[PDB]
Amino acid sequence: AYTNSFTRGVYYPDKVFRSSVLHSTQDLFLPFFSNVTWFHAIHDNPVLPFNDGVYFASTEKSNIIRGWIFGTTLDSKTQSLLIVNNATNVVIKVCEFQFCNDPFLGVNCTFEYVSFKNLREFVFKNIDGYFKIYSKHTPINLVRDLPQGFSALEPLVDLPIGINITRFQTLLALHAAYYVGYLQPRTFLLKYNENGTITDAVD
Amino acid sequence: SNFGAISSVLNDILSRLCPPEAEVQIDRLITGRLQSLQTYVTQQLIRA
Amino acid sequence: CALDPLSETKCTLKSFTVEKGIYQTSNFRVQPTESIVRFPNITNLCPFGEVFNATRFASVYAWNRKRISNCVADYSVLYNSASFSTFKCYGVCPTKLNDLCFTNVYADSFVIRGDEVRQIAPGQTGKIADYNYKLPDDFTGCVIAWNSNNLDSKGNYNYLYRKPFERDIYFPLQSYGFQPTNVGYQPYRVVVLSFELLHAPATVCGPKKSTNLVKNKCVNFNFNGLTGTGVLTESNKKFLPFQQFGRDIADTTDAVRDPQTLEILDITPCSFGGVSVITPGTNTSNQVAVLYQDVNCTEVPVAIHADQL
Amino acid sequence: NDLCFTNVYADSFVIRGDEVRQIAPGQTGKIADYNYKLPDDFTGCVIA
Amino acid sequence: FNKVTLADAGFIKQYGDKFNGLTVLPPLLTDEMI
Amino acid sequence: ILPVSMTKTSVDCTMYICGDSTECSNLLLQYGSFCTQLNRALTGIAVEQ
Repeated sequence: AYTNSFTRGVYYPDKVFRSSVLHSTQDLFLPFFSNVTWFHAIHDNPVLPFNDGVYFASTEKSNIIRGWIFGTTLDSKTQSLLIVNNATNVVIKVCEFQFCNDPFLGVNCTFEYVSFKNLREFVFKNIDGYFKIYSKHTPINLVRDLPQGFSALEPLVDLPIGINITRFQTLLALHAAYYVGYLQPRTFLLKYNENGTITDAVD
Repeated sequence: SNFGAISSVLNDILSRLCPPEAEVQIDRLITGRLQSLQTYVTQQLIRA
Repeated sequence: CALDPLSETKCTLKSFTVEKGIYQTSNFRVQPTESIVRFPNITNLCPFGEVFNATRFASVYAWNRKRISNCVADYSVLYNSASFSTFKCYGVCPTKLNDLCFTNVYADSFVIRGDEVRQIAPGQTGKIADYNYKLPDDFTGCVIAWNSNNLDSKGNYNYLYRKPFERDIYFPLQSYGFQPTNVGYQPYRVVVLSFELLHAPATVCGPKKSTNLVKNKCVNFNFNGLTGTGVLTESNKKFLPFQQFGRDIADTTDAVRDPQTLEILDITPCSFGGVSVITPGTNTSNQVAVLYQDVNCTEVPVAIHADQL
Repeated sequence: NDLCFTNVYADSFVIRGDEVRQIAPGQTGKIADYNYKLPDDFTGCVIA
Repeated sequence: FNKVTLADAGFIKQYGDKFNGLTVLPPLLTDEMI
Repeated sequence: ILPVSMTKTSVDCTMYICGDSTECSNLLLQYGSFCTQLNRALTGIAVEQ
């Protein structure tokens, strides 16, 4: 199943304050008015391709979506990124994990770290050996679909982790819905207001 | 704009390099910025 | 030319006579200036010795890559090692490494034959360069190498050889005849340092001592290796917590965050070329009047820095 | 042989062979800092 | 006077008081003198 | 309707090209009277308005 993502998936392209200005930038963005795959966590978490990068968003009221996995084989042959949110802290690791044959959260290593009603939005991209996470949160009023309205995602964390990623999978709490859209290299025009905030864009 | 320099921010060239190459990298900016100013003044003389 | 506004005018016009008029003068004023340095207050010392004093470097078909972060990078103590037979830098000049600062640094480490050293450069080609250690042509970093015959000869066929920064291993794999009697047939150790200059907060910063942070004077400042000459001032700019710098419509830097305490400072140039001198002819009077363009009269002494003029 | 200078100066000294690299205008190091530094715009020849 | 407008950075941000040496000079005759 | 003037501009050619770097300012002097003849041309345009 699919839905058309309107102007969601804009994010701050660099860690620079710009204000009262229009800026042209080329980066991996989610294309405007583009079909994103729609999934239900009630009664499903396949292994997707990662392509050049993933816009991900969960529509939620329950916190059944609790993490993500990124790698190539997902079977201890090679390093894989694991991210978990347990609603007390966020855990991030890149070990050669032996995950489950069907990964879920119960109701060798290098990098290791610890810190519907709602839409939680994320962007994952992997460039020059850095895995970059952006995010945003808002209330919403429709169960089926992403909101027809603009917002810009901002940096959550940057991981210097060097993985040659090709595949992806979300993690679900087991004994809610989510959307996946692949980024593409796009020139965007970004509008920054007086409060330094991106408030409109053109693909 | 870079005009072929390692950075368009002149202070990057001054902080990262030393005169044997920095004067060439800055000369790409001086050449390009000066040619960009001459282009503006020429079109303003014709518009005037 | 720095005496008075009529002298600044005579020098602007390259003339001793000045005809009656209003002349927009070039800044010949002294603007004495002082330097300011403001790297992060970080206390770890960078682990470069765990590269340069390692018992064995890797074989060049399968080179090791150390990451350096969150530390003071004394490059000068490394550069003071007598051993370094060659020491090159690209996009940085080595004199400035002492005075410069980065977000991460990677050190690649391996051994090659002394004949092969010339292949380790930006845009090189050859039987090592294209096949198992390629540099970017847009590199920014340093290459350091020295003969290690006293360490790595025996021959010592435990040492082996075979895109930018690609690692790849049927194989073309071969072994080195490193013997103490070998001139270019000696083993050479090599380290390649690669610098992350992206606009995130800096974490790998030179031995340079930080100063007090002078506001409201013309200063030759340096925050995290971002130098300039300007007046540093408090400002109302609503930086988001991840933003480290701010830019004008020109995409020139206009504001910064101090790494030592998270206040936002605007940057303004010192020069003020916005002066015009009203003069009768010099064949009438040496008297003049000065127009400070667009400025409020209560701000003139600050705007031209008249206390240091 | 076609040039005709006002004066010429021969600076003369001994160093270790690995340090001959340091006797160049753009370089630094324990020779090219603590005991013999060339001008960054040097006009001259280095013979070793 | 109301029908001519600005939305254009190099003027409107200077009028809103840019510091890269570019400046706007006032006309000799003010709009009241015209 | 007829145009009569256009906005008078002054570009401080040294502060545009070199941004209060003394190092660049000294290099810009090696280009000679390019910078003064730009200021002269924009001043002639400004007085024309």
